[PDB]
Amino acid sequence: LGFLGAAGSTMGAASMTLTVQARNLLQQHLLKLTVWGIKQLQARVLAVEHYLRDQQLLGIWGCSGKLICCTNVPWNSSWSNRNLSEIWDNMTWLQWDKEISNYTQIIYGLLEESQNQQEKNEQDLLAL
Amino acid sequence: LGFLGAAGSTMGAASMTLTVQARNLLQQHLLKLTVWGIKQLQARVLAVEHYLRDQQLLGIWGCSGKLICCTNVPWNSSWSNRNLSEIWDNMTWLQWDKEISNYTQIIYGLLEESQNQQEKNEQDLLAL
Amino acid sequence: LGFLGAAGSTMGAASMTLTVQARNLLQQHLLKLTVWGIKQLQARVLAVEHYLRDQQLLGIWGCSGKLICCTNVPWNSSWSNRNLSEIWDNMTWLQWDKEISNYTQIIYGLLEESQNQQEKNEQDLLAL
Amino acid sequence: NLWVTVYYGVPVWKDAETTLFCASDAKAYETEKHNVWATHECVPTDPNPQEIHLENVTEEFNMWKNNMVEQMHTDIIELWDQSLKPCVKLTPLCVTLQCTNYAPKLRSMMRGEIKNCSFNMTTELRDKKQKVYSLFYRLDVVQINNKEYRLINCNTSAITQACPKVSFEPIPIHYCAPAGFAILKCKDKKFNGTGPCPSVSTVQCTHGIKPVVSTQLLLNGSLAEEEVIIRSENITNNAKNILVQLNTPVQINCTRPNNNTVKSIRIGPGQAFYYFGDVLGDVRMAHCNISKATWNETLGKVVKQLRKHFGNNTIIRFAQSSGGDLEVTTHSFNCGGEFFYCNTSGLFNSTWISDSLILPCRIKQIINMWQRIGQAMYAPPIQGVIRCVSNITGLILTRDSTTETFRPGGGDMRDNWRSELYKYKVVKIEPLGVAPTRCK
Amino acid sequence: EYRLINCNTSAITQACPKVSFEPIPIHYCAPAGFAILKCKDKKFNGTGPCPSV
Ligand SMILES: *[C@@H]1O[C@H](CO)[C@@H](O[C@@H]2O[C@H](CO)[C@@H](O[C@@H]3O[C@H](CO)[C@@H](O)[C@H](O[C@H]4O[C@H](CO)[C@@H](O)[C@H](O)[C@@H]4O[C@H]4O[C@H](CO)[C@@H](O)[C@H](O)[C@@H]4O)[C@@H]3O)[C@H](O)[C@H]2NC(C)=O)[C@H](O)[C@H]1NC(C)=O
Ligand SMILES: *[C@@H]1O[C@H](CO)[C@@H](O[C@@H]2O[C@H](CO)[C@@H](O)[C@H](O)[C@H]2NC(C)=O)[C@H](O)[C@H]1NC(C)=O
Ligand SMILES: *[C@@H]1O[C@H](CO)[C@@H](O[C@@H]2O[C@H](CO)[C@@H](O)[C@H](O)[C@H]2NC(C)=O)[C@H](O)[C@H]1NC(C)=O
Ligand SMILES: *[C@@H]1O[C@H](CO)[C@@H](O[C@@H]2O[C@H](CO)[C@@H](O)[C@H](O)[C@H]2NC(C)=O)[C@H](O)[C@H]1NC(C)=O
Ligand SMILES: *[C@@H]1O[C@H](CO)[C@@H](O[C@@H]2O[C@H](CO)[C@@H](O)[C@H](O)[C@H]2NC(C)=O)[C@H](O)[C@H]1NC(C)=O
Ligand SMILES: *[C@@H]1O[C@H](CO)[C@@H](O[C@@H]2O[C@H](CO)[C@@H](O)[C@H](O)[C@H]2NC(C)=O)[C@H](O)[C@H]1NC(C)=O
Ligand SMILES: *[C@@H]1O[C@H](CO)[C@@H](O[C@@H]2O[C@H](CO)[C@@H](O)[C@H](O)[C@H]2NC(C)=O)[C@H](O)[C@H]1NC(C)=O
Ligand SMILES: *[C@@H]1O[C@H](CO)[C@@H](O)[C@H](O)[C@H]1NC(C)=O
Ligand SMILES: *[C@@H]1O[C@H](CO)[C@@H](O)[C@H](O)[C@H]1NC(C)=O
Ligand SMILES: *[C@@H]1O[C@H](CO)[C@@H](O)[C@H](O)[C@H]1NC(C)=O
Ligand SMILES: *[C@@H]1O[C@H](CO)[C@@H](O)[C@H](O)[C@H]1NC(C)=O
Ligand SMILES: *[C@@H]1O[C@H](CO)[C@@H](O)[C@H](O)[C@H]1NC(C)=O
Ligand SMILES: *[C@@H]1O[C@H](CO)[C@@H](O)[C@H](O)[C@H]1NC(C)=O
Ligand SMILES: *[C@@H]1O[C@H](CO)[C@@H](O)[C@H](O)[C@H]1NC(C)=O
Ligand SMILES: *[C@@H]1O[C@H](CO)[C@@H](O)[C@H](O)[C@H]1NC(C)=O
Ligand SMILES: *[C@@H]1O[C@H](CO)[C@@H](O)[C@H](O)[C@H]1NC(C)=O
Repeated sequence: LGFLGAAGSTMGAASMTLTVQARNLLQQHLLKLTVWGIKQLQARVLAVEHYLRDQQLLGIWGCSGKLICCTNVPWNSSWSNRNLSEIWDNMTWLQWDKEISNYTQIIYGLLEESQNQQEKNEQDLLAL
Repeated sequence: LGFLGAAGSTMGAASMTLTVQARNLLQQHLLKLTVWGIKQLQARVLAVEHYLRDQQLLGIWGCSGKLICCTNVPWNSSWSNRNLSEIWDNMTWLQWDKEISNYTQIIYGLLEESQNQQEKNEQDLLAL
Repeated sequence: LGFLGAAGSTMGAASMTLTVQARNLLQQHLLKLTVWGIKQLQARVLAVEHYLRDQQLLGIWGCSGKLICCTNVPWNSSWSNRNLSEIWDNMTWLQWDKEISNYTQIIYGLLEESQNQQEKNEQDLLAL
Repeated sequence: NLWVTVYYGVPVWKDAETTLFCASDAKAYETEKHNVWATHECVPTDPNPQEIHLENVTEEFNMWKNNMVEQMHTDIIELWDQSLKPCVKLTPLCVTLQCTNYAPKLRSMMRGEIKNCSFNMTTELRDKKQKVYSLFYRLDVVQINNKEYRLINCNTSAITQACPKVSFEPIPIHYCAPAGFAILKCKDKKFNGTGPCPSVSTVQCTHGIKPVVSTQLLLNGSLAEEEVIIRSENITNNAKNILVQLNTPVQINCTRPNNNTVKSIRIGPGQAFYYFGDVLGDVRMAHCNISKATWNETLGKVVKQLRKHFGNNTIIRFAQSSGGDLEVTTHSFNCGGEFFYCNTSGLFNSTWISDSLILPCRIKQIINMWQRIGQAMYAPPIQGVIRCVSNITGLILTRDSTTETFRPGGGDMRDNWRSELYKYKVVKIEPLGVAPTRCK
Repeated sequence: EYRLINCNTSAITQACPKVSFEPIPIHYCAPAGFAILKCKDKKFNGTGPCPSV
């Protein structure tokens, strides 16, 4: 398809397109300062941290490197328990995402606590 | 506790707080140039490399990803051999750190040589 | 030897110098704006993405962390099949590299497809 | 039974503001060194128009809340200000002018229009002055009560010489978004202005935009594709203006048919300005032509689009514009060194129930761009004659029982660019996702 | 009557009578991810392969 090619597609169908989504991220050396040089300087900066802040988060979430990895925290079924075998390959990413959106903050702090706090101690506990 | 919450604590007690130490790192798009826009531009930059220069070092030291990992170089006991079972969970990080500080440069170049030079060859030596 | 010390050397001899090549990458806080402050600002920026764009590529190529790792895509022998046991530790990196240079773009997109597309699905296929 | 599974690279976005930058089509200019639009020091466009279609997905836009308008309207003012800075300030020009008419025996419309004038201009020496004969227009001088005249600016603003090597030709500008972002595209024909476009697609970098300045009409712009398309925000309000896009252009010819002469006088140690010295031949009005029968056929398409959702059993009356400044009253446009003011009363004299045409045109010298009281640019005169040929694309109207008055409006330059930015919006890519699956 | 040269063409700036003009030795550090080669070959032509780099 292409970059954002599987946008309105099945989540399982759009599972196998992640590489094209990640390649199409991040020129002219010797900038001046005048007008457009400001924006190109601003273009260089905003590409960095917006690449990087989530790249911090995968190290926070222990899922370092490109992996579709899964955690050890259970799914709370209070978060719209809707046929999670069926709906997982039915709708889209997109419309499903705003359904999740009211609780994503609650998830993330539990993610950095579940295996990232606990299961990152215990290999030192067996390191003897 | 919180960010820097276990500052004057036991090293083993402050072992289990590393996630809060790392989350509280790294806004306004469309900057102007005048006075405060310079500093906010400077605020964006200094957060990057001070996050990144040690993030290089863990790849240098082979301890990629958040791991409290240990090396294969032995501890030289000339570096203040003081009851390393006892003192390891007695004092603090802080006061112990400046005790180590006279030799930390000597450590780091051996770290990138011990398993990072040698033990990163030998898996290619068995790759046949 | 030193940084770029094994430049005109054997590829196997220059295999064991990668750490010095990577340490000698990436100051003055509180910059002004005038003339040299522009260039030092430009010096801070260009060190980041030129460190980072290939650092993206190893996560793209699945070879995250410093590893001399190998892929699962076979070598196409149309790309100058010249005594690949012999020549691999004969010439240099340098003169060999421009020989490869006409086909490196073709390689890289296959690299992100070979084990990075396919073999990164199938652990989810056995994740049941 | 289910555990949280993370996902990286999910095709999902939100809507956000971001900084956004130039993209030029790389040419070999090397003549005027740099124009007003800094095409130099702009990145060359990738000649690969990667335009990726989006299947079976919709998104409601709004052409009335595009922050891309406010970013660009900031920049056009600022680039204009940036190039205008290093040239000659005509501070000592604001003097007492002895003047008289130039062609005193003349019957035409140009009678009493060009004015011969006299100075005491400060030379490059401190204690040497100079009597200078020059020519000016009616729309540049003001009486004081060979009566004494005075320029307009000295009421309000100061004067900058307009750098007589640069040009003003509107270069097509592309807008590349930074990484981690994308630009959506509507692509739906007959798009309302605010609605879910079904046929969406996205690019990194938009198509060409010519930042032309124009009042009352939309010169040189982009065509429509199907028919006359009407857009506005609140069609029932009298405060919202009216955006009209046409499926076909009208070839307008415009000319300043005078063989002229430009002189030069050093007024400071390096300050040497150019002024409208003399006219060869004899004095001729500047005007513009238009195919009348084409334009009535063009305007006949408009009222059909009007009577669809407004005023079916109601007459449609066009009137001339009301009044105010010349910029909000008459057609005004630059055409490469000259600033025309063409009266358009002969295009809005018409009603409806159930062989060319000539517009007289005035020109000025001292320009107050974007209503900024405080800044005033003096354009230099141009030798030779002017032979501007242009299309037309759009129309800006306003609405004033079973009678309807549509007067031609304008004023805000930002409405020129909403006619070019309705096809786009800015999204922030989010490569995250968390689903429950069967693995622990 | 005499007249200065400048007034033909240019304008005049006072040259800030506290600064100096002594040419300080300047070094040029290249940024990271770059290097500066050095010829070091005696009798170098101006365009040629330096062996002693
Ligand atoms: C809508 O689009 C149409 C495109 O179809 C635009 O029409 C074009 O407009 C340009 C400029 O108005 C015009 O170009 C002129 O062509 C002449 C014939 O080739 C050229 O001789 C002339 O070049 C001179 O002027 C330029 C600007 O000053 C200089 O860059 C150039 O070097 C030349 O300048 C020398 O000569 C002049 C003569 O007086 C002298 O004063 C100078 O000092 C210098 O010595 C122009 O480039 C195109 O011909 C037009 N094309 C058509 C088909 O008509 C139209 O302008 C657009 N509408 C609007 C409102 O912009
Ligand atoms: C503007 O008016 C002045 C009036 O003095 C004109 O100057 C005189 O013009 C006549 C013929 O044109 C000359 O014979 C005189 O020598 C001029 N007087 C001076 C003092 O030079 C001037 O020509 C007019 N401007 C134009 C463009 O015609
Ligand atoms: C075109 O836009 C107009 C507004 O400019 C829409 O008009 C209103 O739309 C809302 C929501 O769709 C309705 O609740 C109102 O009843 C509409 N008012 C009128 C007078 O029509 C219009 O629906 C849009 N049309 C399309 C096809 O999108
Ligand atoms: C002005 O409009 C004319 C049409 O009236 C345009 O001419 C057409 O341009 C397209 C695109 O290059 C060509 O495919 C057509 O063949 C042209 N038609 C004719 C009759 O020449 C012209 O490009 C427009 N010019 C501007 C500056 O907008
Ligand atoms: C569009 O403008 C019209 C005015 O022509 C608005 O209609 C009136 O608005 C006032 C103030 O809100 C109300 O008191 C009237 O009752 C409205 N009249 C009718 C017939 O509704 C209208 O609200 C505006 N709509 C939008 C979307 O801006
Ligand atoms: C505007 O002027 C141009 C030339 O000045 C006109 O172009 C001519 O048009 C006629 C008929 O349309 C053709 O037969 C000629 O071959 C054209 N000549 C050139 C040089 O293009 C154009 O038609 C004029 N437009 C209007 C509306 O009158
Ligand atoms: C454009 O030309 C028309 C020509 O009629 C001008 O209209 C005249 O304006 C004067 C001044 O108000 C009136 O006294 C006349 O009655 C008008 N004529 C008609 C037929 O109505 C018009 O003023 C010109 N445009 C501008 C901006 O001045
Ligand atoms: C799931 O979320 C609800 C709130 O929506 C909460 O009350 C409940 O305790 C949560 N379940 C678990 C197992 O944490
Ligand atoms: C430990 O450090 C001392 C210097 O303090 C050094 O003399 C000694 O050789 C080191 N021991 C080892 C095993 O390297
Ligand atoms: C190797 O490359 C050649 C082109 O040089 C191509 O024709 C051939 O199919 C390639 N071989 C394989 C196995 O892909
Ligand atoms: C110029 O100066 C002379 C003498 O100073 C005076 O007679 C004349 O009226 C002045 N003319 C103008 C236009 O200022
Ligand atoms: C000065 O400006 C006022 C309004 O701001 C206007 O009425 C007046 O005519 C102007 N005077 C001149 C000489 O332009
Ligand atoms: C204008 O006058 C000059 C006088 O030398 C002549 O050479 C030129 O051809 C004239 N141009 C026009 C358009 O009449
Ligand atoms: C314009 O055309 C319409 C019909 O096509 C006609 O009724 C009207 O009189 C025409 N107007 C002019 C000025 O020719
Ligand atoms: C409109 O045109 C007619 C003739 O075509 C003329 O008699 C009338 O005065 C004009 N009115 C206006 C307002 O231009
Ligand atoms: C002014 O410059 C010209 C050449 O540009 C030169 O011939 C002339 O002598 C100069 N005049 C003075 C006073 O320096």
